[PDB]
Amino acid sequence: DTGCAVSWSGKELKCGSGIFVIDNVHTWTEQYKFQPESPARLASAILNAHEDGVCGIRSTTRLENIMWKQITNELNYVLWEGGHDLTVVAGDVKGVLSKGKRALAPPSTFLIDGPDTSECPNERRAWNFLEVEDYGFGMFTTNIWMKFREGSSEVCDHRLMSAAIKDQKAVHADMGYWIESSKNQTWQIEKASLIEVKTCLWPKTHTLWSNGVLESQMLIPKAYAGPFSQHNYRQGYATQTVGPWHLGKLEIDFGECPGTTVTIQEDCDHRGPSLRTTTASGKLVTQWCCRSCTMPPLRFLGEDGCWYGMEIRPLSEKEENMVKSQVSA
Amino acid sequence: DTGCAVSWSGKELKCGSGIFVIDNVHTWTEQYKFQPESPARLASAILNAHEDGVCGIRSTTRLENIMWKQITNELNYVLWEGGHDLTVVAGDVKGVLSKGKRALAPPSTFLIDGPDTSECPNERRAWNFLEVEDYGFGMFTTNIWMKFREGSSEVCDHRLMSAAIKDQKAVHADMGYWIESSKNQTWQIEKASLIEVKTCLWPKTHTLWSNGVLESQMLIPKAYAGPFSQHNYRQGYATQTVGPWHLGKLEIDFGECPGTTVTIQEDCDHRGPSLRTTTASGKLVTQWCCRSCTMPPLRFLGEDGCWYGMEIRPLSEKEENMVKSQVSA
Amino acid sequence: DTGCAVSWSGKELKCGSGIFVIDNVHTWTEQYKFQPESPARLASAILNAHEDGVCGIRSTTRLENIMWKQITNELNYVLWEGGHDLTVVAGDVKGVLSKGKRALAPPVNDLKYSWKTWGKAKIFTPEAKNSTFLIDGPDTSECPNERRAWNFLEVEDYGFGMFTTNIWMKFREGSSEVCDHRLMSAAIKDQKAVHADMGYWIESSKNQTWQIEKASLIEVKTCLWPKTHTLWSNGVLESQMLIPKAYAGPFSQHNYRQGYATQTVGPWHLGKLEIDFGECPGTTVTIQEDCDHRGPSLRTTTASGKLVTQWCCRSCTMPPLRFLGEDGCWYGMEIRPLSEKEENMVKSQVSA
Amino acid sequence: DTGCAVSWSGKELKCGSGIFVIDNVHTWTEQYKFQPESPARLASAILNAHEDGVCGIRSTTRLENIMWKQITNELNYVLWEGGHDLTVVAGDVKGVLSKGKRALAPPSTFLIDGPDTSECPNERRAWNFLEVEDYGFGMFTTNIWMKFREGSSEVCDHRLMSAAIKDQKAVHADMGYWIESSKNQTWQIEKASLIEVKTCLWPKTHTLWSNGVLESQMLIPKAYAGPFSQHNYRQGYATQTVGPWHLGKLEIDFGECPGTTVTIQEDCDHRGPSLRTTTASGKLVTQWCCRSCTMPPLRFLGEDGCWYGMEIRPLSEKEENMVKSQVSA
Repeated sequence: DTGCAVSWSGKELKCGSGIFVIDNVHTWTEQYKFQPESPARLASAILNAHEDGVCGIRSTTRLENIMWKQITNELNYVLWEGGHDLTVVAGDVKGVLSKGKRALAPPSTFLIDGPDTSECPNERRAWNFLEVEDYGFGMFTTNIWMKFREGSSEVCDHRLMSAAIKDQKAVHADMGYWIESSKNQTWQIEKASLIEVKTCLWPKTHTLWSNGVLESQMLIPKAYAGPFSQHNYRQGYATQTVGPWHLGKLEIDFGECPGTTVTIQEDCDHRGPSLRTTTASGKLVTQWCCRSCTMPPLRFLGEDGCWYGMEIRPLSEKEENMVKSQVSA
Repeated sequence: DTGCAVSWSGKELKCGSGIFVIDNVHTWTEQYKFQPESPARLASAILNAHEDGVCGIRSTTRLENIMWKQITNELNYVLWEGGHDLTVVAGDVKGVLSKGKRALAPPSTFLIDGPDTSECPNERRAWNFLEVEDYGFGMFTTNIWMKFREGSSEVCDHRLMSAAIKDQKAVHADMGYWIESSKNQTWQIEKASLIEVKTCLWPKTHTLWSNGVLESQMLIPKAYAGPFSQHNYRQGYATQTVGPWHLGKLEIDFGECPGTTVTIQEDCDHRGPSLRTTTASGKLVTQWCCRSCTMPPLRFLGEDGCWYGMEIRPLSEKEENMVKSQVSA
Repeated sequence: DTGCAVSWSGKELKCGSGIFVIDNVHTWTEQYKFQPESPARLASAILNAHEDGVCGIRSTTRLENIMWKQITNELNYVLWEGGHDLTVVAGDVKGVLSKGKRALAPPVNDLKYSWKTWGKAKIFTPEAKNSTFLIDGPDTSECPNERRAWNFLEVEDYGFGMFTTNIWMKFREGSSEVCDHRLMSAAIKDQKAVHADMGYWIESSKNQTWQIEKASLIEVKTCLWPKTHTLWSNGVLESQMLIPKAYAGPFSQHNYRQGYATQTVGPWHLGKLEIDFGECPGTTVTIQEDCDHRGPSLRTTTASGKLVTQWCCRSCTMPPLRFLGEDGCWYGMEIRPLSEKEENMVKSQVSA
Repeated sequence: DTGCAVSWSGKELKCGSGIFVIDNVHTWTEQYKFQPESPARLASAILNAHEDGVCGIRSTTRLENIMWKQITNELNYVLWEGGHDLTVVAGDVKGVLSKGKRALAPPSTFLIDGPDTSECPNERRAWNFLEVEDYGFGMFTTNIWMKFREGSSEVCDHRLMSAAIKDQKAVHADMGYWIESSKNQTWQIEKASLIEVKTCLWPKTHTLWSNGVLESQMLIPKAYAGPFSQHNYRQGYATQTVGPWHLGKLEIDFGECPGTTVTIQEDCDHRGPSLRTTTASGKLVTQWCCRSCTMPPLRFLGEDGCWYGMEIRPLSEKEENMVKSQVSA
């Protein structure tokens, strides 16, 4: 990586060569774009899946849904000019990028993404069947060429991932993940910006300090592409398995949501699904408590409000008439 | 940080904010002038440790040898001002930075560094009792402040280390280490640029893919501050315990020494100590073979000549009239 | 700010911190998420303004129209739940963003609404009623611009992003005719200057003199450019500003071109514009002493469909001024036809 | 200028083309390669000026003084090679870069800079006769080409300065000036970094808000290359014509120097020359009083001490036994 960067304290310009790990979620200008391989190959793969009995596909990344939406008309043209009665419908991403149990091999209605339905579940939908072939060119926005995978795997594509550590600051980056960490008497996670919630597994070749990791202590659960590292850990908290993951984009941070107070009281209820501060009628709950936390509290900053972690419980409301996370069990 | 990665061939510019790992080994332009916390505190430390049986100290990094050489005169002046009979001589480090067995807890001739002697063995010498507390400012020189450690540990200081991975390239950087990994159908080490040979342990908080690692497969042994990971690995080889580590400055790369050939055969003996291509007489050995290595063979590039790994043994020349590795087997 | 630039013609990367002014030619965003002060405060202000005789509002920029189109449904829901006979209709922008002569003063004793923020509630389109509160749209007679509010909001905090951008607005303390400065900029370095904005990008350069070079307008505002964000703002004559101050042209001497005066009756009725200096295809412009005086700006192609090729000028300087719109080519206020009168031609709809 | 930049959050990555105003005062550049017209032309112009009656020159900027010091030896050599009895002597600047009343037209001692004496009256020296032609680079070979002016001008050269404003932060930049302004309920100056004190005039083509400006309200006077702007203003202060401008390198900031307090009260003496906090002996005065200023007070942070503005007078000690500004009233 030829080039160099200035420090965060104004002017400490170190210049040389090495490996650069750069934030991608917090950008105004798009920096990466997905490009398919050929309209002819994708149409043949879709027809082969239709013969096999595949209803549709489930996008793995929010940058892949755009790529699938951008070629729907061309796929429809190719399918129509073949004597085949088939229609490809491009949906939109809403909630968790759920995983299917099917894949697409290299060469009615075919529904792509879309809201979860019962006519054809994710049981027979194709998921995680693209691999990065190489990187293209472009002054500011570089494009990425995709290819069909050889087989099937639950591990995310490792050609789009990063991980770095320097002095007392680590990071586990991705195209839609940015998980930070720091050291203050302990190595623990401090913030995590997510523009999506995927499901494939984080590979262990791109993780820092991935030994002795206990699966029940990972703040971002392994089922939601959380790194299998000890930097993915916060003291006093366990895995947030029933958090507000249905929101889609999240902003994990440590602090207090505006207008509320959290106190450590042993006379508190056990862990349960994450609750929103504002009631469904707009009323705010301003008194919360938790058993054995570590201040400051853990909050998720979604689009519809500020949530709390799985261990913090209210003291003002009965929790019967409060909106909770939609993650089932 | 904040900076850009450029590609002069073509047009590319990847800017943003994140973590940037820069090659600090290939600098050849600056020497940091270390400044301890208190000259009176240090003199008290050596004076207190003198009666405890500590004959001297041994450096852990090639940078603190410089500060000891710089401040030995001021230490002697302070000792003279204190009206005490003690003399301190700052020697030079040549070869492996040996490991002591004592420590200077905070409050004849006291030998700092230098060659091993029977009257002052390293088993009565202190080792690894300073740590970096803060960083300085400046381009010509940076003031690195060092303070006494609270406890005693065999792990190297983590405030100077870093590690990164992106796409298909990894690196385990340091102030005197530069290990690079790359993926070609498998992750394996490809080159290393060591300007020193330490003895402390690489921290597991700064390693990538440190799960399921066997000590009998690390190309750079953990006794010489080799990262405890699976990127530090090469197919067909094992731990290079008896390699040419006494040279000090090293250069690990895979290839052929000029005018030599290595062939796959079952007619050679087992692995042994590292050997030079050129003999004590001055001639050059051309016929080499390995039992189960992989081409290109492991090659060490020191000041004296071009060495081989432990698994490459000569086929024509006799091992009894050539120089072996001075490290104990 | 922090960041740095590359010079392809050669090798150099000067990298540091300062103030960086960048255009919007490489940036795109999908969704805006506006957030005015409160659903109950804004609805109360609108109701009071309607009771005072203000029968509508008129947008001051192009983001304001998007905001109103987005929040109209919740405004209607609040007004219906309050049991008041009033419906809000949000229209489009066609041409110049005209200016009204009223304002919404901050209310007292606002309406009753449980939520304190926009969009985080379930609503529905209640009904239509006999009284309307028009927001923008085509100009009519029942709501002239004299009884329409204008320029009564200003942003306070904002955040941009690739997928979602957030902007917070608030009521203005008083009434003013000056555009909001919290999203515009201006810079100069060496022999190049720029007067940027969210919809304006004016470039000036030096070649023996300082004069305007090219301007790209995606909107035609009407508020004044603040003088705190203006370079070389001393000794400027209002009759020499190429982009008149009535259309948010900076009160600068960089906003100037030799041989031309203010273009009052230019083709501003188009909205999107691209001012540049050159010759439109298939036409030739000369300088003569017997040409006609300046008048309404004209188009190269007549209404029938055929173009004219002989144009002349009296006192301008080559290359001629040129307006590039969706309709076609429009010459400057000084270039006049020679081989065909302006009669068989379409002229600027701006009133003269 | 094509490039990409972030904001003061680390977010909102915008890549594109525009105008980039970058801090050049705090650049830590140590190598400069100035290229004047020609050794044959400068010597001829100097000889003609000396024949006309000029006895020396006065540098307009620090870089010009560096250039003259670098090229003085070659100028002397080329002047001697032609058989002319003249020697060029290059000195160093101390304080304000004073201005001369002559110029060099295109084609026994000749002093450059240095102290002030009767050998060369300040009205018999050349000043502001060179202008920039081409620009330099960005790693270590910044090469600026100079060229003779056509006529005599007292305005600073515009090829090297800039100015920018964005939201609520402005800046007036140069190679030796860095003046910052901000909006906190009103537009007023915030801080200024001055590594030199010039005497030419800031051109009004590179000035923001240069209308309705009253000459007596500019914090940095018009005679010291202060911008003719309304951003160059502080509420409660007037022109600092008799400030500590004789220091040279300076740092204008608002606050209280350590160990002193300022209180606004109606009883106080009128304005006057600026004076240091500490007296000649070394006693630090602790009590000061304004008359109509606004807190925090204006202070100049020089290389010898912390000064105050013309409005902050001392009350606990007479000004007779204190060091005052050396600039003539």
